Amino acid sequence: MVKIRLARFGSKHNPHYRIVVTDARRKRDGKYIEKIGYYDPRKTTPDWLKVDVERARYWLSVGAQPTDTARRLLRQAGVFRQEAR
Amino acid sequence: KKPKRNLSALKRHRQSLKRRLRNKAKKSAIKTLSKKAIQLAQEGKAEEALKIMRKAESLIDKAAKGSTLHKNAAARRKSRLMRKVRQLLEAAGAPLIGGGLSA
Amino acid sequence: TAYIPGEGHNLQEHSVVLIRGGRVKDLPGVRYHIVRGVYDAAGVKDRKKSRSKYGTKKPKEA
Amino acid sequence: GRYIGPVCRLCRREGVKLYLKGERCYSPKCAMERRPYPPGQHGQKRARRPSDYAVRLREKQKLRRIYGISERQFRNLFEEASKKKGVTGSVFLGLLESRLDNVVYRLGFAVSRRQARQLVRHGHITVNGRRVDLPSYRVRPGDEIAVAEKSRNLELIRQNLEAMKGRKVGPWLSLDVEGMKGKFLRLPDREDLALPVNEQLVIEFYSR
Amino acid sequence: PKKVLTGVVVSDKMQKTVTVLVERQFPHPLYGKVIKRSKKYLAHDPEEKYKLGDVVEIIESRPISKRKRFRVLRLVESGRMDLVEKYLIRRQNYESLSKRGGKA
RNA sequence: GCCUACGGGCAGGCGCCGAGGGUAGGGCCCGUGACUGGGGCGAAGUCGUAACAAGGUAGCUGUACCGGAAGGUGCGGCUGGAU
RNA sequence: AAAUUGGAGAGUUUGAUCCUGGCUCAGGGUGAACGCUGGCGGCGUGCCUAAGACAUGCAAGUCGUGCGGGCCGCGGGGUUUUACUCCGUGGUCAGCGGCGGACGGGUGAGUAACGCGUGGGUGACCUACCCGGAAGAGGGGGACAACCCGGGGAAACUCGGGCUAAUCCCCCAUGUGGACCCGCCCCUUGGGGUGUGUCCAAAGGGCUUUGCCCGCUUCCGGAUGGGCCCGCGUCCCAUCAGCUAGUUGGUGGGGUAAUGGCCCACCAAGGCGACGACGGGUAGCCGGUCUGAGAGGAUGGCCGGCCACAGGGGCACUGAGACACGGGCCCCACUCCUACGGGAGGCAGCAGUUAGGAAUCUUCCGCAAUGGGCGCAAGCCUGACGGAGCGACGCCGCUUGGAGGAAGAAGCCCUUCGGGGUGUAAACUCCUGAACCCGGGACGAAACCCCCGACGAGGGGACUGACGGUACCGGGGUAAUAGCGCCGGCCAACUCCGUGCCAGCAGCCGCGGUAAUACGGAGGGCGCGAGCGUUACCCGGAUUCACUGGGCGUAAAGGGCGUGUAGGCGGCCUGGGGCGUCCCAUG
Ligand SMILES: [Mg+2]
Ligand SMILES: [Mg+2]
Ligand SMILES: [Mg+2]
Ligand SMILES: [Mg+2]
Ligand SMILES: [Mg+2]
Ligand SMILES: [Mg+2]
Ligand SMILES: [Mg+2]
Ligand SMILES: [Mg+2]
Ligand SMILES: [Mg+2]
Ligand SMILES: [Mg+2]
Ligand SMILES: [Mg+2]
Ligand SMILES: [Mg+2]
Ligand SMILES: [Mg+2]
Ligand SMILES: [Mg+2]
Ligand SMILES: [Mg+2]
Ligand SMILES: [Mg+2]
Ligand SMILES: [Mg+2]
Ligand SMILES: [Mg+2]
Ligand SMILES: [Mg+2]
Ligand SMILES: [Mg+2]
Ligand SMILES: [Mg+2]
Ligand SMILES: [Mg+2]
Ligand SMILES: [Mg+2]
Ligand SMILES: [Mg+2]
Ligand SMILES: [Mg+2]
Ligand SMILES: [Mg+2]
Ligand SMILES: [Mg+2]
Ligand SMILES: [Mg+2]
Ligand SMILES: [Mg+2]
Ligand SMILES: [Mg+2]
Ligand SMILES: [Mg+2]
Ligand SMILES: [Mg+2]
Ligand SMILES: [Mg+2]
Ligand SMILES: [Mg+2]
Ligand SMILES: [Mg+2]
Ligand SMILES: [Mg+2]
Ligand SMILES: [Mg+2]
Ligand SMILES: [Mg+2]
Ligand SMILES: [Mg+2]
Ligand SMILES: [Mg+2]
Ligand SMILES: [Mg+2]
Ligand SMILES: [Mg+2]
Ligand SMILES: [Mg+2]
Ligand SMILES: [Mg+2]
Ligand SMILES: [Mg+2]
Ligand SMILES: [Mg+2]
Ligand SMILES: [Mg+2]
Ligand SMILES: [Mg+2]
Ligand SMILES: [Mg+2]
Ligand SMILES: [Mg+2]
Ligand SMILES: [Mg+2]
Ligand SMILES: [Mg+2]
Ligand SMILES: [Mg+2]
Ligand SMILES: [Mg+2]
Ligand SMILES: [Mg+2]
Ligand SMILES: [Mg+2]
Ligand SMILES: [Mg+2]
Ligand SMILES: [Mg+2]
Ligand SMILES: [Mg+2]
Ligand SMILES: [Mg+2]
Ligand SMILES: [Mg+2]
Ligand SMILES: [Mg+2]
Ligand SMILES: [Mg+2]
Ligand SMILES: [Mg+2]
Ligand SMILES: [Mg+2]
Ligand SMILES: [Mg+2]
Ligand SMILES: [Mg+2]
Ligand SMILES: [Mg+2]
Ligand SMILES: [Mg+2]
Ligand SMILES: [Mg+2]
Ligand SMILES: [Mg+2]
Ligand SMILES: [Mg+2]
Ligand SMILES: [Mg+2]
Ligand SMILES: [Mg+2]
Ligand SMILES: [Mg+2]
Ligand SMILES: [Mg+2]
Ligand SMILES: [Mg+2]
Ligand SMILES: [Mg+2]
Ligand SMILES: [Mg+2]
Ligand SMILES: [Mg+2]
Ligand SMILES: [Mg+2]
Ligand SMILES: [Mg+2]
Ligand SMILES: [Mg+2]
Ligand SMILES: [Mg+2]
Ligand SMILES: [Mg+2]
Ligand SMILES: [Zn+2]
Repeated sequence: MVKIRLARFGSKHNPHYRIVVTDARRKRDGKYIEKIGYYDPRKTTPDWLKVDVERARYWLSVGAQPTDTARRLLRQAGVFRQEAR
Repeated sequence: KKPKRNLSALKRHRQSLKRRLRNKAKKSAIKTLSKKAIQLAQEGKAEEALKIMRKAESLIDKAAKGSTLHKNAAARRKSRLMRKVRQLLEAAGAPLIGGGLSA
Repeated sequence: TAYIPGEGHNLQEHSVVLIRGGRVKDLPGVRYHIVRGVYDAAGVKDRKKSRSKYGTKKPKEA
Repeated sequence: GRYIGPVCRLCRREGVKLYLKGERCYSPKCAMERRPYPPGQHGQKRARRPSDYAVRLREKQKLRRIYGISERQFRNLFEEASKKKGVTGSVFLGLLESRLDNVVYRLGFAVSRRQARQLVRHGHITVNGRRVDLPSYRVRPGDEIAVAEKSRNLELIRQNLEAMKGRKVGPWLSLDVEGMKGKFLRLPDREDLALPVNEQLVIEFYSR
Repeated sequence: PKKVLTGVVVSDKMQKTVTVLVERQFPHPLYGKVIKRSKKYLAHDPEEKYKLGDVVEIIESRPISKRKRFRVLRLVESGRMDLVEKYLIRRQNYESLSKRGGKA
């Protein structure tokens, strides 16, 4: 099953993650289907999370179950939020 | 002097043998019974050959719904058997039963 | 066959030694040198100059 | 490490004044003032004509020695300077001059470049309000280079800023004597630096 | 796009099949001259329709036999024996070139 | 022989393919090696003095024969042969 | 692969000279090793050899919300000799069953191949779990473990009998729908539709029980992951020139998810090769990396992509997926147990042992993070992974002080005995304050969950750190490691002494036979600096394989001469085609 998860790309003691779509089974840092924004757990910058909503929305729309930390990060950039009445 | 144990691997083997047998049985039932079919068509026995061909057809489709065959693999043999029968009641006379065959 | 460099050595009929590249023009059919200060090849004694090339350690009180 | 050892001596091998020392490099003591020949047994004897290598080499050394600096840090900058859009000869000096150790000295906080490196390394320097102690940190334009609030009271800090009473600071820089701050305004164009180096010879030495 | 090549028939002697000789020109990867390399394709002729000397188009196809992976596509130009000759004489000369021996 | 709803299934038995082995007979590649060919060398001696001067019989060359060897001669060829 | 951003040579054949030409050096690089030396940190990185052998420990499990039961107990009941027996429950064990075990991890043996790269094909195909859409889950019966009973074996294990539960197995029905034969319509390789005949489904569990949650069934599409096929590219030897008989094609049949000599039977005599078949050698391939002005050469650990193997060789079984590293069956070689009938085992997973070798690490910490498996969840598992450790193995950063200080102490060295050198160097004066001491002290971690709200959005709440008492901050605070090569020319750096063709140096030319700037020591100098040298290897220099960019009268080099095959190449005008070629757009 396709997942939306994190791929570490930092250094040692410098974790820098990358939100990605990929087949369940690939190496944590392997060939990924599509990148959908980065995430920096230490917040060394005013912009330690970007997402590109509309893509992620697409991928969820064909059931790319995302990991737990990923759902959280997605939620935070409001991939899930609706509106009004 | 102790062959370290892997309980859930062996368990898998345990089951594989079970399945293997179940699978053989269904498969073989088809073999001899499809043979019954094609045989009795070369003796021009349409009331009987089609009687069988249908029991063959069913037994075939059943091992498809399980894991003995694939939906195609079954389908494959239904096409073998059925056609191989019609083209044997050319060599003789009219399909009595109607059976599993269309005109 | 291997050149033994250095003003005087201590090699013998069963010395275990180490050898490197480096021909000697004057001695033909000699395309290897013996490394000094490894296995059974002492460094040169008394050598005070190009010491690392002869396995001699740096002497005190000099 | 960096070079520690006798200096008025390189002053002499390069045959020009490097100002590696400080208060006396200006006095009648630099031995250039007393023995303008190179060090050693043979510096008295008339020279042989230099090979091209010789002149290329020495002009490199003269420049490098002026600035403190290891050859590995030096070559790595010349390398960086060639990768730059610019006239590398100039781009180089601009890069050199961008060193904190140097910026501090040019600012007039330290008597000399050597004394400057300590002032940095022992933590006496602010960069943009924070502490910096790598003499290799690169100052960019817009940077403010202050004395630590702590180290404000040193004899040499105060004694040196009182020479600023009558010096004026480089044209790409601004000093706030009273406030003990300096600002780095832009990179020094070649014409600002007036070193006794033929930068081009340096370049040539490296293209071998 | 299923690949499509153009070439000539050099062989009848196969059951439902023709040998097609396809030329390709291209500049040499180092010396940049244009060089004329060639290849033989085995093409499914379900009707014997294509005779030798025919130039034909040939198209990438669901596998037929071990070597047959192309179907004969259409006729380009028929009767063209000069080419076939060049194939055969190139071949004939091979029986020279040996080392077991020759004659007078 | 076992199970059965009597349709058939299971054990078991045979057969092809088959890893591998057996006999014979070839071909190939490395390890060691009795006995051997010259060869290049490398210290300055033996016996010659062929070549370099027309080198004291112009030189070289293919092919022969002689000679342990250097060379000699025969038959041609060449000038890269001196007055 | 967006300023034409980029290109150095020297020594050596001669008495001298010009050319030819080989040799050699300076540069850059390394998964390095060896010598002398070695203070600190950050990030990388560390068996290149025997794909040799491997002790021990761990490396893939999980679900009690699919199902029954053994053992050890706890409660709480009913009751015929006070033994039985009903209910709930803790702990533990495995079994039946579902899912994972085909991912993740290692290695580079094999392979010169559709293996890889690159672009395409699939009307010749499959795809568990996830997503959307449509439809349904109605009856009936059945077997094997666990368990109890009994027999063989030294062991490993093993056969027999009897009981039984399920989301396990099996038959009947409804069939939205699908599968198969046959016919028609469109389409065109086996694609879509349609009509009669046949044939095919299903399972239950939980609770906040008159409806929610998890799961079940057939089918249509998405999504993702794979099979197969084709064009083009893919090292050396022609002192390997012919190779092939399942070989090449056909027809039919088997097998598969599917094409195909992939397999089998019968028929035909084909298939490939000098554009290098076949044979021998070597090698995993690439994104990249090293070098280079480029072109090119060289290389493919570490990261990522594909492949291949799991002690050698076969083979299939389960299944969506394997012909499966820690699954199965057989043969061989090896090691161990053995009662000599037989059995056990597979680190090229992490760490480590051992051999081999010039040489390559800790039997460490942690599941806090990311990722993966199983589960409603809590959680369980995870040597994937996150970290620490050891090694200057590499790069980068930091230190061993800073300022003042003599016409210039001593000692050592040279001296023409006047003096010169180390050398502001030292001493000595002030200043700073690595180390270290005390105090504070992280980010990485907020979700899963629980509550409100609807189970959604959204809001509130709690738990959780291996690194690590680390980084970092504040205060205090000591002058506090320097070594290695080199100094005849290339090539930065010169004197004395010893030695006497000796000892020795030596990359190359060469040096040394009593005045050695070349051996050895010393003073002095040059070059780098926690590093410096050496060896090995790649590229460079080497327009010295010359595409860019070379040659052949005498330097190495024109076939002894012709004939002519394949091939290469080819006049002037006009017109068509548009293959090469060129331009644009797009992938
Ligand atoms: Mg750390
Ligand atoms: Mg995969
Ligand atoms: Mg055999
Ligand atoms: Mg003579
Ligand atoms: Mg003569
Ligand atoms: Mg004579
Ligand atoms: Mg005679
Ligand atoms: Mg004659
Ligand atoms: Mg000569
Ligand atoms: Mg000479
Ligand atoms: Mg260069
Ligand atoms: Mg090097
Ligand atoms: Mg040591
Ligand atoms: Mg090993
Ligand atoms: Mg290895
Ligand atoms: Mg073990
Ligand atoms: Mg469940
Ligand atoms: Mg209980
Ligand atoms: Mg259990
Ligand atoms: Mg793997
Ligand atoms: Mg081969
Ligand atoms: Mg492809
Ligand atoms: Mg499954
Ligand atoms: Mg299933
Ligand atoms: Mg669904
Ligand atoms: Mg529904
Ligand atoms: Mg029984
Ligand atoms: Mg079922
Ligand atoms: Mg149809
Ligand atoms: Mg039914
Ligand atoms: Mg039931
Ligand atoms: Mg045949
Ligand atoms: Mg066929
Ligand atoms: Mg190999
Ligand atoms: Mg070049
Ligand atoms: Mg390149
Ligand atoms: Mg390669
Ligand atoms: Mg890897
Ligand atoms: Mg790799
Ligand atoms: Mg092994
Ligand atoms: Mg195997
Ligand atoms: Mg496995
Ligand atoms: Mg495999
Ligand atoms: Mg293993
Ligand atoms: Mg290991
Ligand atoms: Mg050893
Ligand atoms: Mg997790
Ligand atoms: Mg790790
Ligand atoms: Mg370190
Ligand atoms: Mg070392
Ligand atoms: Mg450093
Ligand atoms: Mg004196
Ligand atoms: Mg000082
Ligand atoms: Mg103090
Ligand atoms: Mg925290
Ligand atoms: Mg936080
Ligand atoms: Mg919250
Ligand atoms: Mg948790
Ligand atoms: Mg609620
Ligand atoms: Mg503390
Ligand atoms: Mg402090
Ligand atoms: Mg203080
Ligand atoms: Mg000190
Ligand atoms: Mg040099
Ligand atoms: Mg010099
Ligand atoms: Mg020396
Ligand atoms: Mg020398
Ligand atoms: Mg000397
Ligand atoms: Mg000295
Ligand atoms: Mg010195
Ligand atoms: Mg070249
Ligand atoms: Mg050319
Ligand atoms: Mg030439
Ligand atoms: Mg000649
Ligand atoms: Mg010649
Ligand atoms: Mg001629
Ligand atoms: Mg000739
Ligand atoms: Mg011609
Ligand atoms: Mg032409
Ligand atoms: Mg023309
Ligand atoms: Mg024309
Ligand atoms: Mg025209
Ligand atoms: Mg056109
Ligand atoms: Mg065109
Ligand atoms: Mg073109
Ligand atoms: Zn000075």
